[PDB]
Amino acid sequence: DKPVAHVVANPQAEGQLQWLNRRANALLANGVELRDNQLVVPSEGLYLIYSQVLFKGQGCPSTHVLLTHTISRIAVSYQTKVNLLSAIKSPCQRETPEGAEAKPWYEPIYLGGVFQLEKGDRLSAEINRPDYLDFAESGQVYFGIIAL
Amino acid sequence: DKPVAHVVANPQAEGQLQWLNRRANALLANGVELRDNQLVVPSEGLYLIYSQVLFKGQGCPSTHVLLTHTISRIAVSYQTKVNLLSAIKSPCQRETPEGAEAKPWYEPIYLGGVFQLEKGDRLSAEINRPDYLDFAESGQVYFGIIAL
Amino acid sequence: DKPVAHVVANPQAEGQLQWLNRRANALLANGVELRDNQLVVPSEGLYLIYSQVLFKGQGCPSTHVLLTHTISRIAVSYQTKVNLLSAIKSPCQRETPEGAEAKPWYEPIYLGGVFQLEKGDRLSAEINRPDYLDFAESGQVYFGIIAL
Amino acid sequence: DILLTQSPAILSVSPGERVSFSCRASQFVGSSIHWYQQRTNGSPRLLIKYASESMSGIPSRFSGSGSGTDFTLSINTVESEDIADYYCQQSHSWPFTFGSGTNLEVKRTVAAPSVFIFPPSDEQLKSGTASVVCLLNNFYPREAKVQWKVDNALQSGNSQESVTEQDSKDSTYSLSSTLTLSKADYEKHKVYACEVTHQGLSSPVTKSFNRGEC
Amino acid sequence: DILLTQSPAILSVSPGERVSFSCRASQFVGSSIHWYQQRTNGSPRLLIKYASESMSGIPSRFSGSGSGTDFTLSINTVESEDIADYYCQQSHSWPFTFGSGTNLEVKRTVAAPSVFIFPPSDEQLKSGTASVVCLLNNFYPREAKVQWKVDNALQSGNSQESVTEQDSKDSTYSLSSTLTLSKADYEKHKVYACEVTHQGLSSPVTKSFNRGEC
Amino acid sequence: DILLTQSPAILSVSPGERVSFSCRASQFVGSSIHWYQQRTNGSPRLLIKYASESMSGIPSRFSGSGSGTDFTLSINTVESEDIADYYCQQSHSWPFTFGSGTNLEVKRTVAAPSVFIFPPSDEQLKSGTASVVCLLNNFYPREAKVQWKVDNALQSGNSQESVTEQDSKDSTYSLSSTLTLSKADYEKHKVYACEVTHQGLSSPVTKSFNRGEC
Amino acid sequence: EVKLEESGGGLVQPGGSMKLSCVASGFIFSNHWMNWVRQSPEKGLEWVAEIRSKSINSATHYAESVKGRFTISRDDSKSAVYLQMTDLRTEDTGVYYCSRNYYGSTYDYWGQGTTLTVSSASTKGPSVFPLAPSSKSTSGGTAALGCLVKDYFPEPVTVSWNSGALTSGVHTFPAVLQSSGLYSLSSVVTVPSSSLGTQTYICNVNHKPSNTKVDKKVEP
Amino acid sequence: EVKLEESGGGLVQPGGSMKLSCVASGFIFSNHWMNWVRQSPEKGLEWVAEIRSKSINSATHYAESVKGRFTISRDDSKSAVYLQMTDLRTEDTGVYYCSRNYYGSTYDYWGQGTTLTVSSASTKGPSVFPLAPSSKSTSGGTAALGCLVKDYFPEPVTVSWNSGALTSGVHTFPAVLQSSGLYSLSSVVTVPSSSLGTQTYICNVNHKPSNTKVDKKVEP
Amino acid sequence: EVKLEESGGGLVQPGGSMKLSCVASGFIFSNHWMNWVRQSPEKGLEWVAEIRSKSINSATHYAESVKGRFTISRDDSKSAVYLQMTDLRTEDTGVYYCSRNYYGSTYDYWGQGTTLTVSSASTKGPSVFPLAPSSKSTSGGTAALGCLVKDYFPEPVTVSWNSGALTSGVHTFPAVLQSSGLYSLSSVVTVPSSSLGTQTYICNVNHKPSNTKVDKKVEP
Repeated sequence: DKPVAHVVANPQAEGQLQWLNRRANALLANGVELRDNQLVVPSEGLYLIYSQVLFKGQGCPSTHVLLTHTISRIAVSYQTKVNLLSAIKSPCQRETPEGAEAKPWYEPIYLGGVFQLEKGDRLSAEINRPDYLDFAESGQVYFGIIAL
Repeated sequence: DKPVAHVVANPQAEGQLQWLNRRANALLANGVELRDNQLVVPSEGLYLIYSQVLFKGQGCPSTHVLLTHTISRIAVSYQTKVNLLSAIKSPCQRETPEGAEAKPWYEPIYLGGVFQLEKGDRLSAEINRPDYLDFAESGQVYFGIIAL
Repeated sequence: DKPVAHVVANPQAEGQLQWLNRRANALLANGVELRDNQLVVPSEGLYLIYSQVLFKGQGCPSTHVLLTHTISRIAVSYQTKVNLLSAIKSPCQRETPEGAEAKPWYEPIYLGGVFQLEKGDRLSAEINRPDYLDFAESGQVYFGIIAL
Repeated sequence: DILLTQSPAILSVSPGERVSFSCRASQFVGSSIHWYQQRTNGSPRLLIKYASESMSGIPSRFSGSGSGTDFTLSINTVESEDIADYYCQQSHSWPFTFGSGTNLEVKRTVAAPSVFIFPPSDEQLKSGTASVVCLLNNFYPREAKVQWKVDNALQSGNSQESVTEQDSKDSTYSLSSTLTLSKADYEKHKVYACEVTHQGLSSPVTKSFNRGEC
Repeated sequence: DILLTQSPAILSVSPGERVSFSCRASQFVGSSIHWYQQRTNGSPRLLIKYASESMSGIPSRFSGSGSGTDFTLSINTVESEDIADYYCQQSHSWPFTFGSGTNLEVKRTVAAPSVFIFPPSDEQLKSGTASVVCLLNNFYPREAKVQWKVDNALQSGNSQESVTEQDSKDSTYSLSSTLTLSKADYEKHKVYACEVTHQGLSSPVTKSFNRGEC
Repeated sequence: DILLTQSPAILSVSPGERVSFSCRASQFVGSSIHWYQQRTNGSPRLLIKYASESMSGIPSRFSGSGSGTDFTLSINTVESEDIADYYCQQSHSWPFTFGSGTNLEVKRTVAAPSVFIFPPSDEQLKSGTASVVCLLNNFYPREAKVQWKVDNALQSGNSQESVTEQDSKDSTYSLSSTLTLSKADYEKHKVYACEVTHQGLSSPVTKSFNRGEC
Repeated sequence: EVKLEESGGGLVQPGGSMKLSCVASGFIFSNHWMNWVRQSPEKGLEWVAEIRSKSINSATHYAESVKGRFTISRDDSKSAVYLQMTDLRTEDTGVYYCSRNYYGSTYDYWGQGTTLTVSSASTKGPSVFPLAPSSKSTSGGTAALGCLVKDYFPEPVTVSWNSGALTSGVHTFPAVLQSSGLYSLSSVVTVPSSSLGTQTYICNVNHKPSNTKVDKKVEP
Repeated sequence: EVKLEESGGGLVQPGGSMKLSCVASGFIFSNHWMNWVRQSPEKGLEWVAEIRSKSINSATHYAESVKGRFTISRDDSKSAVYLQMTDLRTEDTGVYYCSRNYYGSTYDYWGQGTTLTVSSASTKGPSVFPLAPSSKSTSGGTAALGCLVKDYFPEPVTVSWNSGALTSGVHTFPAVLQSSGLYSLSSVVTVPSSSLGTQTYICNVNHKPSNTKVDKKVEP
Repeated sequence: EVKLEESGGGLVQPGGSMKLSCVASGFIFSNHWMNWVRQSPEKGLEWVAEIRSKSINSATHYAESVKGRFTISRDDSKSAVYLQMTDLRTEDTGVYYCSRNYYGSTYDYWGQGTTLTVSSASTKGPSVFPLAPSSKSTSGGTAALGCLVKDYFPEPVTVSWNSGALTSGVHTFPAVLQSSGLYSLSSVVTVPSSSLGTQTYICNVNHKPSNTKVDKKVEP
């Protein structure tokens, strides 16, 4: 049984992306630990690494509004943060005119790939706008890895 | 050889998302069955589960237009439907003004993750708007799982 | 150790999507070769195949602007190009009015699935607009496969 | 194939007051809920779109709200011209579906029915059949009882009633009760009575006539 | 690097009629196809953008359609002012590419060429060379044959022709045929004839002159 | 939680010239950088939004640019009315954060301080305390030195200074220096002197008074 | 306005066919998605079929319940939409509305509906009797008169008064199904006794399914 | 304009509570996201909390530094936002600004701030002394006069002149903290000697934290 | 309008360099993407290079066929775009158009083109002969006269009539390549015989590649 994780967002969290290890359809086993909102890899080897965030925003102050999602590695040795996977989305669009009330919008982002990882490596899935995090339903926000 | 599926949309279907098991670049082998548009898992274990739908819509009646994509599990025991993976997209934007004719738009959605599944579990990839399903070319709509 | 690749875009490339085999967090090992911007599979078997492109465009001449991303197979025998994975996105939106200056936008696309491949098969991840390719930071553009 | 529940199915409200209609979706529909009015003998008329946006030409006193699965249509300062069935519709999922509808009754001061009785025409007696018709006109509320007595004999089984939909100018109903008889049995009794009771009557009105008279 | 085919390459149409231009992409281009006119000695002029949207200032009689890979430009009530090459362009894929172009000929009633002949200038005879020039002016259609006879001797190999692009006011062509000779051979014959045949002539016109005269 | 650096923290510029403010983000913020002015005793006022878009009512002489992590606010033809602190703000990441701010001094021709001295009021002498106040008014630049001599004895430790923020009409500063003494020690000396030096004075001005006089 | 006019309903046996038509004005027809929506007391409002714009290819869509039996089409030239129904079922019975859906959202506009009755029973026109105004029994000073529209099939009949002019005071009761399997109904109006002598009161009953068209003059 | 008016600041002991209020006009209040932003010399500008629109549910957001201690709320009816602070800390000390953020971007509008001083020290009003205009020592022809606003706590005090009328020539110096732990400050104005005899010069010192309100008339 | 004016073409040997210029007016130049597009009979229209706006950094783009040989640049101050060509090839020969592409779509506007001839052959100006109007041979009443523009290199030459005034009736034939390797061409005009005596007919031949500029007066 291979090192495996599939954690989800904390619904009872607070304009915050906080990974929860223990729910109904998640995984934290075979040596992978959740540690400071980071997945810690037990052994060395090839991992599939993936994540999805769903943003529900409201209003479009500008076309320049950006959503970001990024998975980063912190090697035990180096100890510095490196981006493995990363995407940016501009969800707007037009610009809500004023006197105009803001309308909701939905944007999902998905990241995923395979990487050679080292024992004791840390991994984090981070967004720029946790205030726009939507986890009002399950399956919408999640972070995972399996060793192959 | 591990339980594996990669089914696609039925092109000759009808404002309908119907999974087809038998084409050129798909898979249905090692115990996985297609059953009522649901993938049925043969044995227990860790599965990667993934899906993509591509929507081609036309016109934007409102900013509130939503596209949804969701993968759900139905355990043999419980027998109730649970969302494993789920995303929502708002493809509009502006609002086609009237007297104005509607313009086409494209939105893809991708879902995917790893889960512990039970023998006899059912899995379904469902959308809210099959009338907007685009499979005029191959590789655009698909549902899959492999046991690891 | 299984056939594995995870290549990235050439930053020092030229309105061009050119896959680079040798960086810090990529992979080209166990028989997979990079050959004419195509991944060449060593042995037969089940592969996970995935890719992400990030487009940074500017201006919206029309609602009809399309971004495409597609993974295709070329079997040694047949020798013809077939689409395995494919998505289209319309990033606009509105139409920059004239006298109006163009504004930047970001659109990511992700593709990924599992397929039965043959020894000597070629695989390519291609976009329609390399002029809009954003790799100003790492983790933004990438192509990969692992044998399972 | 999303299911929409509109309960309660009936609402009844005094003029001036505010009424609220419920629409519940069996699943998430975002804000893709639309509201319609359907007057008597009319087609549906779109009032509100996407939960809360009112269409133009629609009176300000109409508003909507809700999101996710629970939605409301509201009319304040209700007036008889609002008498209709109201349906909700979702456009989140294909195919588009409708609620069963809620009926609006705008209340009114009590109004006793003006009772009329029509003896069967001769032209109908030719053909060997007698239809005797009692009209309860413009009463409120909708609860009434009609009775047939033929030569003071209380009838049973040989009449049918039809009630109108509430009138949108004067907020009343009307009901017709038809006693149907063979030209034979008809010609064998003299006095036919329709005996209507109703909240606005301190004691039952009865209209009657004598076979072959006037 | 998307390839665009424009076949047929030539179209020829009577005034008033409707013409259609074909543009086919070797791959999907959505609706990112644009159309251009290029008149003689002119630069390309954008007519339609994104398959079907006409630019302003562009005559209503121009329209386009198509989507995916097959597209059409249409002009109805064609008029000579439409005489041009027409190119399509895709902007779906980088780099942007163009079709080879279709030429439009607007037909006209038959018109025989007015023939003129020019004996070589003296100034050119100094330098020891003789250019004899025959002008076929404003004829329709473009098919003509020119012949040189020097002292009734039919020539061969020593002339070149140049034809104009169809004129956009009067729908005709013109052609020049130039017989070139050494001042020597020239001065050794007397009568030079240009013999033009054309559909509008019941029998061949021939203009001629005598070396050193008038 | 993105960090914004505004260095230099102070800028000083002659009127008419162009000034530039630096704002650097510790991480990518796209173009979600906004600029604010905060005058003395004022709240922040939004000048530019999203790197370069100026708000209405904002003078044309204000512009911004930058993208990714390096941004600039520019005022050309600077004028004293521009004297303020300037802050940048990012809205790319939650929570929104601000820079430490850059202060703008608009230079001015040299101006020596008009010196005034105030002997302690009697009402304050009741309570057994003496505050002796020296006012350096409207000078430029901000560098000044004040000195207390009591009966020609140079003081130490028993005074505090307070300087104003640059004035936005006349570009000067003012400074107050307060010598504080026990009613006792105060009543035991006669002549209190404030001795101010400043670039605009060829030799130090000193104002003084005699305890109990005038 | 914006008008939708549907037609072509009536009675058909089970298994039969019937074509419905709708003509549109007041918007750019070729742009818009035309729909059929039917309504019955049992089932309420039910979307039947959509035909989208040229730009989409036709793009036709059918309710599961009519897939393979019904065919929707349009003639953009005539501003027309059609519903060709085949292999008709009892359940298909109802009022059918032409309607525009606004680009996949709201049903913008509705016609006034046309009625389909799928049934083996035979057409049968109504016989109109007068309900004559009484004299002393007229709770003065208001008089009540009517028409009995009896034994017909199928629904509907349309009753007028004074060929359109007489609108106020009129109650045309909901039809009722008698055990005989036919429909009876009354249309009453209340008027001034005063005008009884001077005004002419005619009911104009019409029952298209049988080309019946009666005009009972009602008087004392 | 567009106005924001905050109030309710003052002194509190550590651990204490205090409620802040802000009233808005000049935009559709129920639409917009209201914020508190505080400012201190040490820390500069610091976002504190946001309350978004009804449409979002309230959607409240707090800075890490006040999570669980502060509560933001709104009364859309009154066009009001509130900040209820509890378990107050020394660091919480600062000027608090009501402010609108425009749908997750710019701080559109700001109030004029209200001051919170979290401290165990006791309130203490100021004593106002006159700095009387000299006679010969007035670098003619301009005269200097003032008010000494001495020994008070905590900040701030507000000094006026002529109850509002006298604005030009006025320098109210930044308050200074004496070793005694209290605040001293002077407000000077410079005027024509000419007007000394004919004009009346009054400073209006106000120190809300102690309900002190002095009006020293200053004269030679 | 909106004007684009390109210049700087002419003859170069293989391997040579040449700089092209384009000046723009009638739109906000700094906003827009400027392009070079060339045209040849063999190859038709061919996109060469793009230079995008400041906001993008320059963002330069080259056709595969000129990568590393050509350099595009702009001077937003002058409203100018440049194409610096080096290591020129025979194939690079063609008419080069300055052009705006509208934010990655359509080529909005085009200059009038400038011609590049890459060739080892030497410049050679034309010699202009008069084609004199005949007398009796003028299919009355219309007269034909011309200029023979003979033996020149390379293309193009521009022939005028009456220094601009005489436009109607004019056919300047496509140049033809003689076996001698040079270009011949005729420009004819047809006029009233009537005006032969009273009107002055001059052809204005110009051949920039050799600074040749002839003005043959044509007469009987």
